[PDB]
Amino acid sequence: VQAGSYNLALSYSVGLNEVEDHIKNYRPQCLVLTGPPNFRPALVDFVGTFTRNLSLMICGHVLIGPHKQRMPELQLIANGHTKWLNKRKIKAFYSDVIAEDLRRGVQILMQAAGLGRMKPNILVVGFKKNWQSAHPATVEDYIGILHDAFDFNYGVCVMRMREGLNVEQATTIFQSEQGKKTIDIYWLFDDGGLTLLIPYLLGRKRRWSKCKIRVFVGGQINRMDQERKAIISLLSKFRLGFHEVHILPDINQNPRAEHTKRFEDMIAPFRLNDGFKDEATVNEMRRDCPWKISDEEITKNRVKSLRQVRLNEIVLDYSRDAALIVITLPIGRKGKCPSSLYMAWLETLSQDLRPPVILIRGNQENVLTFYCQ
Amino acid sequence: CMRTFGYNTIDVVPTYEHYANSTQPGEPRKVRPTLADLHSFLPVRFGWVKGVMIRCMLNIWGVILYLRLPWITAQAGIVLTWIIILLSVTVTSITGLSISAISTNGKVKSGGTYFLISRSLGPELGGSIGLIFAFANAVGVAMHTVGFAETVRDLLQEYGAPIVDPINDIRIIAVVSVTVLLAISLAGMEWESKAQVLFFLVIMVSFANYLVGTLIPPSEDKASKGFFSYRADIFVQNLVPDWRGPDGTFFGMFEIFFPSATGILAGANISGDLKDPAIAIPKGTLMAIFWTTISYLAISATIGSCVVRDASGVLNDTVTPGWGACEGLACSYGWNFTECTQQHSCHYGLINYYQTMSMVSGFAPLITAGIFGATLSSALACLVSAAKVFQCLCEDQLYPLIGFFGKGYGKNKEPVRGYLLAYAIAVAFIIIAELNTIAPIISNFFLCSYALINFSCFHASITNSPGWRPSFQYYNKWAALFGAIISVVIMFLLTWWAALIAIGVVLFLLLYVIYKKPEVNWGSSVQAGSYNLALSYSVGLNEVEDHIKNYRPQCLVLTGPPNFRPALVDFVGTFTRNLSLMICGHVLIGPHKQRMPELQLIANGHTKWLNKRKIKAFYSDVIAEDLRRGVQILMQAAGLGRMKPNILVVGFKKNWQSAHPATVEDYIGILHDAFDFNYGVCVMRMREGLNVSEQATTIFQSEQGKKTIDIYWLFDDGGLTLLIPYLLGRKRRWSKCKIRVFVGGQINRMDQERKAIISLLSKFRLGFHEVHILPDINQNPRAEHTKRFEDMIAPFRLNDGFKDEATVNEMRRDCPWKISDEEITKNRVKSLRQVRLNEIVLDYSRDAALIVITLPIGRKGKCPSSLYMAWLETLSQDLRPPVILIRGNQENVLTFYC
Ligand SMILES: Nc1ncnc2c1ncn2[C@@H]1O[C@H](COP(=O)(O)OP(=O)(O)OP(=O)(O)O)[C@@H](O)[C@H]1O
Ligand SMILES: Nc1ncnc2c1ncn2[C@@H]1O[C@H](COP(=O)(O)OP(=O)(O)OP(=O)(O)O)[C@@H](O)[C@H]1O
Ligand SMILES: NS(=O)(=O)c1cc2c(cc1Cl)NCNS2(=O)=O
Repeated sequence: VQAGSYNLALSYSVGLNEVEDHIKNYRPQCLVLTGPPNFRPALVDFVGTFTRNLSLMICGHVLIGPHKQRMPELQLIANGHTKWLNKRKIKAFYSDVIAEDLRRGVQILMQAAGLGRMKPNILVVGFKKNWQSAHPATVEDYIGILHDAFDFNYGVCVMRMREGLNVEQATTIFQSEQGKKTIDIYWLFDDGGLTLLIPYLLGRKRRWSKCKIRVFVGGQINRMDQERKAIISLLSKFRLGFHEVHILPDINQNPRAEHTKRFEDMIAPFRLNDGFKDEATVNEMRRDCPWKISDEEITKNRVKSLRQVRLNEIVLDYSRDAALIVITLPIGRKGKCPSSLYMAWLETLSQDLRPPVILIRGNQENVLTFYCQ
Repeated sequence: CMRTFGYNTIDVVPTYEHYANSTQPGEPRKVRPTLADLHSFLPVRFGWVKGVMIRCMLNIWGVILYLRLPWITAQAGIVLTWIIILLSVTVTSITGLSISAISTNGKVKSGGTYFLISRSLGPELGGSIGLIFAFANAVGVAMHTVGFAETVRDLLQEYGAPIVDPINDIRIIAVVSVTVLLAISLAGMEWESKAQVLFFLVIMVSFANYLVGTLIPPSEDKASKGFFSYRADIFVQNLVPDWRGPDGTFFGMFEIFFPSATGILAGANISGDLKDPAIAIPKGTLMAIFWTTISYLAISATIGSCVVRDASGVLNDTVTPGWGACEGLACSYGWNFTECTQQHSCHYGLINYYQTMSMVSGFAPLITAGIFGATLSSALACLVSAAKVFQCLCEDQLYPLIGFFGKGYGKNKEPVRGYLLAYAIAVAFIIIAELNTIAPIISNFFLCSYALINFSCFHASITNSPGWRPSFQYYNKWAALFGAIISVVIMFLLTWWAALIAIGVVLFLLLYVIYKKPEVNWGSSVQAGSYNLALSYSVGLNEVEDHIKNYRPQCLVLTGPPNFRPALVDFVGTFTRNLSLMICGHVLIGPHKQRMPELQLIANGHTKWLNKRKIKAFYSDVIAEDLRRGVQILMQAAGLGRMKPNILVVGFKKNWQSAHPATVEDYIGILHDAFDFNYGVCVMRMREGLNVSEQATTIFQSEQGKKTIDIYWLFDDGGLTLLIPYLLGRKRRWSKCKIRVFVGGQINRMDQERKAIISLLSKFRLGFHEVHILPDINQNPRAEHTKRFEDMIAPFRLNDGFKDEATVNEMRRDCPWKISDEEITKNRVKSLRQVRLNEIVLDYSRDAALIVITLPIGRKGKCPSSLYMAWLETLSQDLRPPVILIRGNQENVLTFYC
């Protein structure tokens, strides 16, 4: 039995080497950063909901610290984790690596995990709920994980839940049918279509097939009808079957004074308080702490920070009771956006909700097409 | 303030232009910034009514409507006739639902049915179906024009104006009509549409004429022929069947009717001339099917409710009192057909007269015009469909010569060459003038096309790729499968030999296309299905519980660029193919760490090179500062679930003497890391080296002849040292090689004299033809070779005889490769064993195809890396044949065996 299963698996995996890649056949192959899969069952459940027998799903665990690999204990624990995953009826592969820190292990997994064409192209990581009351080095490493994911051409998906992800198996929200609630999609920027593909595949399961999908797109106050018509036409060309389209004409409006003050206080303990010197003469103080923010950087990114804090209000007043909130994840340029600022943006976009909030971002490459080549 | 969202950022908002590959009406096609830009530092068109509904409706309507349907309803009755019509309609409607679903997924271009099938199912089946469809349409035009010519000949003969003879008149009339049709079609699609609309109007007028005639009271002529206007008695009597003649069977009527009304793809074959095909094809096709079905049912019922089955046709057969004995209902209206019924010799009535529908109608010439219009419309539709489908097929370039056709022309790329080819084929088949033995073949070709359409829909639905998002959601994959299966069953039930011919042609064309390996990548359910199968079986393997009963040698071959060292890949693939996983690992030193599109292109090129050598392996490339780190990454993460490597295959670095010692340090470190990861190590050495920098040849690609494979088993590693040569010896290139095992089985393991070696060899079922014992290992080697070894190791000596163990590492802090005097004196006997074993190997295995030796192991810290490399060098040196130094994982590989 095992021999025959291995033979079939190997034959088909090798045969897949001959098949060429096409946009019509694009599949989201997810590398889920779960650690021990029983610690964060919400991530596993959510990813397996839309990945089940549709695309590759890998649960990545990084064993921090130095060790001479091998040993029978590593295999025993890997077998235990695989058994736990199988008991939950989750079609996923468990993969663990040994590295000095989380960033190195994630890099190893993103570089080597997979088999031929069956290799991940999306990174799914949980939100760092405790990023403020923690050593800034950890925050820098987390943002560096995101940066490495982008550097490898991966699509990034950040999952946030109100109570966090770290906890007979545990039961999560994604094991129960959502019902008539709505999946709210905020397609603010063109990333290729990942922001839409993930919710579309999610709604193709029986647990989310009853949810009404709402798409929110930015626009102009004097061209709302035209923008709505154009976006509806685009969605119909994609044949995604999304119900409602809303246009937000006030994303550039200045946010309330209380919320901007809250955002300012959030990054207060990361202010390097040195933004009156040349960038050349400001990296000396960052040599040991490459996470502080310089007043020049804050002055340049003020508009983007305000846009983040205002998008939070827009989401709060629209998606208060949705079953899922999908927001396009903003991109911060390397070297011009300190890890603290990126973390603050991610915290500000998703807050004060009851969030199954997903921040998605494709690699700027089309994953949808209205063509049959 | 209140300006356009996105005016103050590099990121762009979603717009249609970012996804279109067409020509931008305004300026050029805008392109969204690449991820590195944001990241990183520093022509007439037709509507659905005139384009699809009219065309499909005219295609479905044929001559059976006027000349056969009344006969079928007379023979089988109204109920059985409705059953036949409904069965045909279920088949056709399932096919239409499938085509509608397949036709709403992206934007469809010119190519009609062939385009949809090929783009949804792959070039393999698509090309064969396209060729068959084009040929079938080119012959259907001839069949329809022959029907029209036969009708014209019958009319002329009835009028007494024949030209030459019944057979030749058909030839002349058909040739002239087909020429006129060709002229009409070459004038453009506007004139073709005008002609289609004219024929539709003529058919509608014919229907109105028949309906009006069926209501007026019956005249003496009509009455004496069975027509009596709607009567409850006639309707009731005409419900049960009344079979007659050699064809009076249900299957006979079904075979007459079904192939006559199935042409539902007429509208979808001009998809390149529609405005919004995704909106017009489904609606038009389904409406056409519904309306044609309604017309068939209504005609059947009305004709069966008005005409009796038998009628003499003579006006003298009126019923009067005194003479004759009336029989049947016909004698209740004052008509006596008793004599005809008794002798069964009357030529009038629903069952005996073939033109009863024309007699009933108020003007027979209108019925004749309706027949003319139906036949000509079918011929024109077939001509246009064949031309368009063939032009698309030739555009795709799946065949070696048909490429000539397909040259579009002014404005609309009209395939004039395709029109000429179709007209030539139609004329050639008309010249025969006899097609009763060819018509079943064409019908079965159309049925094959229907089955392929249905299977395309079903396969796309079952695969469920994320790109399969049809906007028409009123289909069922199970219904599509039933439609395909029933289409094949009907094809075999009608003209089974014709069905065999059609299936054989389809298979031959598919085999040709598959062998030709077309260079088209459209994205099909077949590729998505291949991915589905791979994922499903990998997950199934993962589900199976871990157990030792399925050991396989899963090799991670460090080849760098695969074309650089093809000997390594060839050797590993020899014993890995069809048995276990093989991964070709390539490490890129690289400045920093990134993966741009160029890296993906290079990886695709390497994979293509690997697949062009018929080698079953995965190419994996990683970025690392040095080779050792890349190998660590590969050994840590490479693989998927249970299909992960457990053997490391690396080449011998013959340049270690002349190179920075840090490089040899890192090489030995790679070996030690593989050992520490519970990997099996396998070092390959050749006198010419592995780096050879179409396909380069390699000694492993050739026959080995009678040369012998020599194994020097010096340590019990679990069986890999013997597993590899055994697996190698099962191939057709190593079969003639005689395997010799020089069993120094267990040096420091209490080896048995003769019993244990033979027992283990038998348990390995290796067919070891010879077993030799070489106990002359501890013997001191010749002084010359000892001096050679001393010379090779001299440069790495640290000269630390008087220095202690505690202080030796001090000067080693920056040069850990250097040897220590105490280390030299400790690894002296074990170092001379290497030279002695080299002596033995050199004297025994000098004409062997392959040499396998146990890989020495160097203990970390107390065995300097340079000394380990020296041992490896001395062990395998001066040997012409390839040398493989192996050391198993200490895990029982005997479980691999049956
Ligand atoms: N050892 C690990 N292997 C793989 N992914 C990890 C590992 N540790 C953390 N992660 C990922 O990083 C994310 C953030 O983890 P982090 O610990 O920084 O925040 P947290 O989960 O709020 O804290 P805690 O783990 O103490 O609950 C998690 O969602 C998880 O997906
Ligand atoms: N970039 C690489 N990726 C993977 N393996 C490598 C790479 N470079 C070298 N190797 C492996 O290390 C071995 C020694 O290579 P090295 O360049 O150190 O010596 P060499 O004599 O140049 O080897 P070769 O004769 O194969 O070129 C090779 O047999 C090869 O298998
Ligand atoms: N012209 S067509 O390709 O649409 C077509 C014609 C006929 C069919 C089927 C099709 Cl798809 N079957 C019945 N004989 S037909 O009218 O020539």
